[PDB]
Amino acid sequence: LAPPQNVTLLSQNFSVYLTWLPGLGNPQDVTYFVAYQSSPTRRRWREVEECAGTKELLCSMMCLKKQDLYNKFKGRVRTVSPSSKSPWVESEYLDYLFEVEPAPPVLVLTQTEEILSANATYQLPPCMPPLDLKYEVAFWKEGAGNKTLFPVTPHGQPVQITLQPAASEHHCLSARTIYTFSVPKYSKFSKPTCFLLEVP
Amino acid sequence: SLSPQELASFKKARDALEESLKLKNWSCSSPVFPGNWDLRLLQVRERPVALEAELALTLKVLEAAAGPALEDVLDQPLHTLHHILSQLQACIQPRPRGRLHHWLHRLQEAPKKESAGCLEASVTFNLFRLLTRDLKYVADGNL
Ligand SMILES: *[C@@H]1O[C@H](CO)[C@@H](O[C@@H]2O[C@H](CO)[C@@H](O[C@@H]3O[C@H](CO)[C@@H](O)[C@H](O)[C@@H]3O)[C@H](O)[C@H]2NC(C)=O)[C@H](O)[C@H]1NC(C)=O
Ligand SMILES: *[C@@H]1O[C@H](CO)[C@@H](O)[C@H](O)[C@H]1NC(C)=O
Ligand SMILES: *[C@@H]1O[C@H](CO)[C@@H](O)[C@H](O)[C@H]1NC(C)=O
Repeated sequence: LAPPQNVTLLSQNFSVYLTWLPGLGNPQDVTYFVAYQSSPTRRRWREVEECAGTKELLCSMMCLKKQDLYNKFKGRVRTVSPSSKSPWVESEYLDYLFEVEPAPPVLVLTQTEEILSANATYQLPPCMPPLDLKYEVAFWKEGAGNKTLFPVTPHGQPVQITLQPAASEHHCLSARTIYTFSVPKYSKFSKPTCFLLEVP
Repeated sequence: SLSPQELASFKKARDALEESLKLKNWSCSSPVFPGNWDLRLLQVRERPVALEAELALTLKVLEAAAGPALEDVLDQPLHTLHHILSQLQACIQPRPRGRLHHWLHRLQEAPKKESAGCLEASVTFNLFRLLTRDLKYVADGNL
């Protein structure tokens, strides 16, 4: 059996995944088995239960038992059929704190009088290390040339916007996450949430 | 919190230490940091004490590792560690036993029973969890 190809450990939305491509030899209804390294001070390849014999070309590698996201670790995949097992193919190391890719927040909007508050929230993997997330809110009139950007704000705090009573136009908000460990990582801006402003 | 530059310099040192470990034996007879070590398992009053003990051990091991080959890359990291240790000591106000006593005992014994390679590998791989997780829990209940 031809081993999986282009075996890659990557991060998306705060999580980690292993992906790959089928072996050079291209039999069918072949399955795949996946494993990961545990912590460097108690290392052992462990299998990912849910990916065992998968026919998919990826595997979630987040919040695994005995995983240590504070150090490098690799995943490995092999191709398997009844008629053979391929050799293992390892990924590069992935070092979560320095390579995780943040998702945009989901903004929660409340309004009181002339103050509109836009508050970031996130669905975070339960094992995630406590990252310092901040976010940057963009605000604008639908179709307008320029946008306004509010000061970068810590997860935990809302962004406060003063409304103009008479501006009953369709407006729009969006935000991205800034995650800075040793170098700033920016997520994309979230999909705009839009609404008709009305003060009284 | 720790600035991007402090964190970049820790990473450079952590990677250089990990490299040097590929070329020695660093088996440990017992885990230097107990496998379940986690300040969130301790009472708020106990957390600074645990944090201090791992910090002092970390400093002592990395200083002994800081030979002519590594002294340049370890200089910022040691300076930062000293400063964290001093800030922490300034805030530490001074019959069955629990996890805190057991863990301090394991830390205290490690330098007596284990090889230098073992102590270096153990503080090296514990370093970013110390800096990002343990330091954070303590800074919640600061006193
Ligand atoms: C804006 O949204 C954020 C969430 O993205 C809110 O911050 C979160 O607020 C909740 C409610 O108080 C906090 O929950 C609790 O956490 C504490 C700390 O462990 C715990 O003792 C309680 O049992 C409860 O689980 C949560 O910690 C906090 N998250 C943060 C700050 O990251 C915030 O309240 C919202 N602001 C608004 C609506 O103005
Ligand atoms: C696939 O892997 C091969 C071998 O390393 C490489 O040459 C090629 O650029 C990769 N392409 C994709 C799409 O992964
Ligand atoms: C991102 O991850 C969280 C936590 O696992 C999940 O609940 C959420 O649905 C994810 N969001 C996206 C855009 O897939």
